[PDB]
Amino acid sequence: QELPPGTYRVDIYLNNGYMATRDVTFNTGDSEQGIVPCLTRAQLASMGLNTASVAGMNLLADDACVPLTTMVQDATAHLDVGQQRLNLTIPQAFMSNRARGYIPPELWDPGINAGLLNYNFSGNSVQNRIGGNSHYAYLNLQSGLNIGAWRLRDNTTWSYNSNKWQHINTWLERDIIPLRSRLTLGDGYTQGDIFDGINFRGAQLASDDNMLPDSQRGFAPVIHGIARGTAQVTIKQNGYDIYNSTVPPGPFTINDIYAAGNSGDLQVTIKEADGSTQIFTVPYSSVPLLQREGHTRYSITAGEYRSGNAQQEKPRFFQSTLLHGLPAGWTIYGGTQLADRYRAFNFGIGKNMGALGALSVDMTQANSTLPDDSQHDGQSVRFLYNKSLNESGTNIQLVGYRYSTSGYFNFADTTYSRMNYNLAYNKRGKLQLTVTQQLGRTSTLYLSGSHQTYWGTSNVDEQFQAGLNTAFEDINWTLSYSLTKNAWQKGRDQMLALNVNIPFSHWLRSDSKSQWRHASASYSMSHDLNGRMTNLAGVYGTLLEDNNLSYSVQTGYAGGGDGNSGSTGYATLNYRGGYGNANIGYSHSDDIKQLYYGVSGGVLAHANGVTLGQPLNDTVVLVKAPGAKDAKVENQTGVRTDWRGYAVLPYATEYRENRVALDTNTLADNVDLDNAVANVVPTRGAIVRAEFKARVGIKLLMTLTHNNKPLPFGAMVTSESSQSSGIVADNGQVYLSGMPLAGKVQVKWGEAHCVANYQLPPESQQQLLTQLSAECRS
Amino acid sequence: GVALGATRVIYPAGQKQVQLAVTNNDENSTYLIQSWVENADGVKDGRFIVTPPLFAMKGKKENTLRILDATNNQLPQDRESLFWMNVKAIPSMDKSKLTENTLQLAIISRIKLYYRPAKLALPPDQAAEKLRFRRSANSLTLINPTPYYLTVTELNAGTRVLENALVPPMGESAVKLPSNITYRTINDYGALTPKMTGVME
Amino acid sequence: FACKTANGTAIPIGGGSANVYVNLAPVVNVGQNLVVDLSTQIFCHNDYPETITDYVTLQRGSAYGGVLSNFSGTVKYSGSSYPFPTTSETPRVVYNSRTDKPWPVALYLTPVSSAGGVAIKAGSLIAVLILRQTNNYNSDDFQFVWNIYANNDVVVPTGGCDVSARDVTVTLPDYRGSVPIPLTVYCAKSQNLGYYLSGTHADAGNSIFTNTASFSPAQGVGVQLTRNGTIIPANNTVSLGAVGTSAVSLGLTANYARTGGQVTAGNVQSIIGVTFVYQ
Repeated sequence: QELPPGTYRVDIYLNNGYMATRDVTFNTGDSEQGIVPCLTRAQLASMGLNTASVAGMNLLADDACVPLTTMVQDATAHLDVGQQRLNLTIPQAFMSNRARGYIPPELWDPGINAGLLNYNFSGNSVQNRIGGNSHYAYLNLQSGLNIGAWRLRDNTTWSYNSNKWQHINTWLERDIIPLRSRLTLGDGYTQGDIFDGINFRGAQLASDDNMLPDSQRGFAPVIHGIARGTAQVTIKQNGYDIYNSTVPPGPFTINDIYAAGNSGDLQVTIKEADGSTQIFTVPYSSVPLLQREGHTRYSITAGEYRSGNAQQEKPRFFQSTLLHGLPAGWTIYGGTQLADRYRAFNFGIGKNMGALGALSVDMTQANSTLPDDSQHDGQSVRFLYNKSLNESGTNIQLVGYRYSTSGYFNFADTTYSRMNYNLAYNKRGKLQLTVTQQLGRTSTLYLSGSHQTYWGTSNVDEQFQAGLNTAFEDINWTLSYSLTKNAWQKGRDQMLALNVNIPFSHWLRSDSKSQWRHASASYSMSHDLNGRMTNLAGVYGTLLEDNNLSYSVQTGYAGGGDGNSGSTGYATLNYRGGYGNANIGYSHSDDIKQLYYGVSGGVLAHANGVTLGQPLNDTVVLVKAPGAKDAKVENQTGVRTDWRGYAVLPYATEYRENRVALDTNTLADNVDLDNAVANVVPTRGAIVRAEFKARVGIKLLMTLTHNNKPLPFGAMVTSESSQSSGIVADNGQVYLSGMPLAGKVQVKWGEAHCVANYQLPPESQQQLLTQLSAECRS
Repeated sequence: GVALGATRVIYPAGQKQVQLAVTNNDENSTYLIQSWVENADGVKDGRFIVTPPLFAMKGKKENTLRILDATNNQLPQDRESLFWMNVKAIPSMDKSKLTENTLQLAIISRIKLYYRPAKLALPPDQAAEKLRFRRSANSLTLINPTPYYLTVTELNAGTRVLENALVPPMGESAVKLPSNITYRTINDYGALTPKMTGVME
Repeated sequence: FACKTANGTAIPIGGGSANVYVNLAPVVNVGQNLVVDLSTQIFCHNDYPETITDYVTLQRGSAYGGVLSNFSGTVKYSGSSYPFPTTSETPRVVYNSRTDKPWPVALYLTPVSSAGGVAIKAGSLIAVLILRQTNNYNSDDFQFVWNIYANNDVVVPTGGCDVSARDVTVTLPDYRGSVPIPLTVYCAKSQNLGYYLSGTHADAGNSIFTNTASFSPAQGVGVQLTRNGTIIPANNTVSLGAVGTSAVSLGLTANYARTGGQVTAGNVQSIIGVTFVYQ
């Protein structure tokens, strides 16, 4: 039945999800209920709709009522006065921010201003058979400054040999969020996607994957479909279920599938309201250059070429590359490379072809000037073939073929100072190959090889490595062979290897408290098929109650080949603690005999002082919990707060939410926290606080009574002596932390009432929680 | 709504406390969280104290509940004891809708707490196999000789799925209906063990 | 250039591949994290440090097995942070000594919400990391292919289900009328759910809930719940079967009920308990 037009106080729902409560105007319209809600482009866009994906909506005035049902195919509105409920449905294809793991950009915290140092002090002592002794020391300094969203960083090392400050690196970096990009000034590098990677000093503007929800990263097929009514979308791959969500009626686009480019075909199934389905398969192979539909990877760079090869110049240059993801699994891409002595243009096409697998083909036109001032023209084509995991357990991971004409060169080739490495013998054709093969549940055959022809010589660069890897319960077993025939030498190079890994975990009861459960034996052999054989038995694992201590011990013996025989021994200890890391290593090679020792750690200078810890990793969470001294941080081995309640975490993930919890088990008996869990959302390189409020003092569960009857539920309780307070639950009990040995307590439910006092006998200090009763006023 | 981090809590004897996550994913809501431990009968006997017993909780937040052992070794050392952890999410009462007619709903999560004694001679991940059965007239009885409570699920006497059962440590439990028997169990991590073939007395 | 590991394996000059076996945190909750530090595990050195400098990058990193299906996160390399599985080559770490030093790589991982049960099988391949090696002397470009295996199971414990609020404080219509209650439950991982009602009763049958309104309470009238036309008493366990990520509705409707004598004027408010009992 129709309703009369008018204004209705209503709860607006879009696709079963609440949006807002407002009074909504309903006008007579082409509709089942005779009336249509008036909603604006403004209001619809904020509710989730992506307006540009809908033809015409850009034309309407700001406050014009949108003709939702005629303007958006399969969009529906229903009004229910009975619940005061307006239910809207718009097909998800027209919705924005559909990705799972999605986090709005404005929550991305750039972090606090800070000073930042990583120190690694390491050295080793050698005792040589004939010759005597040797001492070596090395110090690595990774330096840093954060101002707002800018990150200045520096690398410099110090050396000693029985010595100079050799500086390495510097850059200033920042993210440009509206462009989803990263600006890098100073020393940086280019990617090896299209042109060979270059190290350089200058400026770079580049798109950053890190900023996307993990569910959208890399290439996966984007599935387009239509759902008759409200439908359930499920996807499976490699047997196991990999996707599941419900979708509104109308067209839908699923851009959310996690990249799994080697795992196999996607079996989509669309279960409808009535119970009818759509069952189709989306094949899924992938080559590294492919972009997810509608994704653009780009980079623009200008600067000087700084390879670190002293036999090379430092030419200024410009490079830009662009890769774009199109519908139907297509990718177009290419780039340019301009320099005084070199210009190059690349263009490529690539497709997830489905059943035939995945392929990309690109072409590079290169115009070059060599160091002898001669000029060359050349081209290079490259084919990359992938086929993901078969029904027959074949995974053709990579087939590659590059082919280059005589006059073809790379930018690097022109940076040289002298002709003679030799530029007369540049590379002709290269075939890369990596295949794996399942052989039952437990085994895996691995084949990989590469082959390089050249212009001038008939000298090739063969190389081949096969390998078999079997699981036997816990135990992994590996046999492998490799044959490498280089260009500028004679005779084969071979290696035959066998390795066995036995973890001890499943050898003891699962309750086992013994440290052996964290240990594994290892046995292995080498034989270079040229007389020389080596073999090594070892033990490795972790120790201590938190597993901060890592050890490796292994003794073996190598003999033959070079005429060098004798036993060998290797050991390492490794400690991850509150204030930094420590290593010891020991090595015995029958002739050489050496000792390794090292200390490492991170330093942070911030508004509330200097805090030390394990070395830092770009993105730093600063735990600020004054009063929680030796408090452990969950999931971060060896990380503890210092004598002030400060810590620096070695591990956080940018552009995502990061749970930061204190292990309440490790708290002092007289310490409780207002909140044991904090949550942060840092940018890359960001330094963010995670704050915890510690109440230090006695913990008590008070039974409060008044005229021999317990105080009512919900009663607010607040201390006179401390900043602590509580609420009365059942039996007239309240919990209080950070309390004094004796004190007065104010209680109020109606509108101040009862007041109680207490005095705990000194002997109750060691206790976690003491229970005492207290009378009241009147 | 308000959700718990786990669906059961194992308490190892000799531990001062155990942690249990409490998460609120509602950005606009404020709850009064009230948590308490009962015994197998329903009595809050104070053998375990949960802190904080009552507290406000606003928006998207996780907090940590601390469950303190207050038994003083009173409980048996040869078997698990059953307790129940209860977390009540009391919706915030509004003055804006006082002179109106309103219904409020308090969500309570109710999960098992096991007091596990140290040194049990039988490791937990081996208990599920030791289950024994006895078909009679109407009732199938599950017999458990282990020191661990068993959360026997998807119990089958043919293609007929029966009632789930909680089987007491070193005791028994029965279900209904008068084929061969197959079962799974739910382990310490709230996960289903594999299907096993029921063994008869 | 050449490398070796804490377990028995090695890769020589020119490159190759080798397996690395590492222990892992046995239990990781959804929303918590896992570290795989391989810097304690993999060690490399420079064969001609007097004349040549070696440049070592993490060229590519791929997840396999349980890490691929159940986890995501980042890879740290020599202080800098990148997405894992990787989408790009990292920058270079310099190697200028003959004496072995760690390869600064570690993985930081988070379980996805679909993750439950055994998320990583002991002995399974979890990742392949490709170490790329070039120098400042010639055109040498060698891949060192590290295969990473877990030495133990990793478990992601199942969590509670969420009963989506919808409406916190539900408004009732004027006396005589009834509202359906929006109350759905979904679980991050599929499990069997039973619920029952609880609260203060006027009746012996245990079905009508007291008028809890503090100001101007009306007599002779309570609040009673129905599921598809049927009265539901308190402390009587409705079974819902298996509940997954598709929000299952409890099917509750709120009816007015008569308790005693004449129905009086005044406000009617109730607070009811819906208790979910987890297996």
